[PDB]
Amino acid sequence: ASIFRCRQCGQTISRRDWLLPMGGDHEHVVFNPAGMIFRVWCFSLAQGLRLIGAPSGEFSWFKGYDWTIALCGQCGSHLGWHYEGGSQPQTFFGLIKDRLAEGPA
Ligand SMILES: Nc1ccc(C(=O)N[C@H]2CCC(=O)NC2=O)c(Cl)c1
Ligand SMILES: [Zn+2]
Repeated sequence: ASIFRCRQCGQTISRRDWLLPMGGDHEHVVFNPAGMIFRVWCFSLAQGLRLIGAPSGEFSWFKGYDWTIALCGQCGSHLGWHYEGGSQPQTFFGLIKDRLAEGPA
């Protein structure tokens, strides 16, 4: 149970080793303005994504950070967001836990 893949297509996305405790915990339960609730896991690093659009600070769950939508680069499924423009760390990923599949190397 080391590697996280895209649940839809199996694209390699991230590792458990790259979990990042932002503000005390790697898991944050959040809701967007459309009322959708997400369990978001924070990662220092990710791969196999495609970041779409320019960064936006509107409705950012993480103070000091602007967000870009992160799609699965393979199948185009929305996996979360990339965060940038902040400090300690400058950038990180917030990925939707239930859209990932955990398994071995
Ligand atoms: N009409 C919509 C529908 C959904 C959204 C959304 O998911 N927004 C996220 C972006 C990442 C974040 O940190 N906070 C959010 O709220 C937005 Cl901004 C407008
Ligand atoms: Zn995928």
